[PDB]
Amino acid sequence: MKYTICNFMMSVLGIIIYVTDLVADIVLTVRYFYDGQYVFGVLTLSFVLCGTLIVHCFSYSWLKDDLLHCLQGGVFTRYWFVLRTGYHVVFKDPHKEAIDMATDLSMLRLFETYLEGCPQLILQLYAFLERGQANFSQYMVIMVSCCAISWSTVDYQIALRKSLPDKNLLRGFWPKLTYLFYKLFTLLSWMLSVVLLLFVDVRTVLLLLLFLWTVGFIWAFINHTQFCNSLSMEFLYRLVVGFILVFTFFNIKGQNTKCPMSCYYTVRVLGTLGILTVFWIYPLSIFNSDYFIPISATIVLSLLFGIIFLGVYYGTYHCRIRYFLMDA
Amino acid sequence: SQVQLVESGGGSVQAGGSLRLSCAASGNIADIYYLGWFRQAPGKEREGVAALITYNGRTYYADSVKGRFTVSLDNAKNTVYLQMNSLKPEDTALYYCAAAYNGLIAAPLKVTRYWYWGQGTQVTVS
Ligand SMILES: CCCCCCCCCCCC(=O)OC[C@H](COP(=O)(O)OCC[N+](C)(C)C)OC(=O)CCCCCCCCCCC
Repeated sequence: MKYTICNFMMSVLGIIIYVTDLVADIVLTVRYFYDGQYVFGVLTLSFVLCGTLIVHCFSYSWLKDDLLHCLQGGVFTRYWFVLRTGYHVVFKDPHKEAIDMATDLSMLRLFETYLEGCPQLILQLYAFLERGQANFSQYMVIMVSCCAISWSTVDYQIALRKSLPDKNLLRGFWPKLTYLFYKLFTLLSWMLSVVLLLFVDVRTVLLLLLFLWTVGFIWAFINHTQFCNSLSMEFLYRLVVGFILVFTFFNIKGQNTKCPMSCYYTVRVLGTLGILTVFWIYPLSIFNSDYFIPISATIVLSLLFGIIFLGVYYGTYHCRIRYFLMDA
Repeated sequence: SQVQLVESGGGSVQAGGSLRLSCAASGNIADIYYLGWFRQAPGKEREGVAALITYNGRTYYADSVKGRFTVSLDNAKNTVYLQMNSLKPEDTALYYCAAAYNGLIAAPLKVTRYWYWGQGTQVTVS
């Protein structure tokens, strides 16, 4: 609550994660263009660029609401003030201002991570699984995005415990570990699931994205979510949160009764297992049996542990962030 | 790049004749699964002429040249040889030899399937 030194190290660790993630994408995008993979190149740059542009819209709106100029209040600008405030706390209500600026940053980097990392990890797993061995530069992007998702999920988890007192039971090292391994395991099962579908027909998978994007868009509209003061700006948040629910659940508005999450993951469990049965009962000549059965074990076992970690989460635990995504 | 490809045998052959092209892999190919050939001429994209598996030897072909070419691999020199018979003018193209590591996708004809390629040789048919 007092923005301890460990929290400052969380902020310091973030700036390396942010800069390395940005520079790796630029290096990877240049590598693709040098290697002739234009399609993989523009997509790699599009996800980081479109992810950054969306986050900048929230960042500029939040600064303007509480208040050239468009880029003067970007994500990088927020980092510099947070580092200054964190250093002042170490040298020494300043803590309340410091933690408030930190939680505002956690929201933005969660969107930045899940609007870029999730669409890119599918792309990189598509490129790594197709050519077999990949290269060193592709490994850095996969690892940093895996760290960016891992780091952002923990930092966002810490922000909830400190901002609103409702998450009082969340204190402890274990809950930030079970939830972290929750997100990796349930995503890795879904990341590999989409990639398998992404090999047979790319067009159909993107059509399924739109159907799952609209459902997420509709559900938040049904849930009457309100996060942004501006009417026009809020639909951007409604549209974005729908995209995130395509990959992982986030319990919009945090006022649900655990029913939508169960209905979401019931579709996930039968949907993921339903895909494999089609690929198992009906063999596919495209796929290779030698490498497929490692994947089939990987996708099921990760989902098997992913659900178990989710069950552990509820069996033990369950001013501005009260409207952001909460719960699991 | 510990592994490199050396290609030779390209040239100009009268239509209806025969031509043999050699492609040698320098380095290690212990885990190399696929390796085949492609042809490049202006005005169209790469297409898989033929391919084979280092382990088994199943010679996957293309419908355009099925039952016409003979591709084989000899493990003594780690070299792959492709033979052409009854050449036609449309066969004139830049022929690239490439190899691919093993992976989930089993399709030894996709251009993007293969990992590293070679310089290639020119083949002319009159
Ligand atoms: C936040 C989102 C997370 C995403 C980031 C992480 C990306 C991970 C890359 C996955 C690629 C992949 O699955 O590769 C497929 C491999 C290949 O199988 P192999 O037989 O070992 O091939 C090796 C054969 N050699 C020796 C000829 C090369 O399968 C694996 O063993 C990967 C499993 C890793 C996850 C472990 C958890 C579950 C254990 C189940 C194992 C049976």
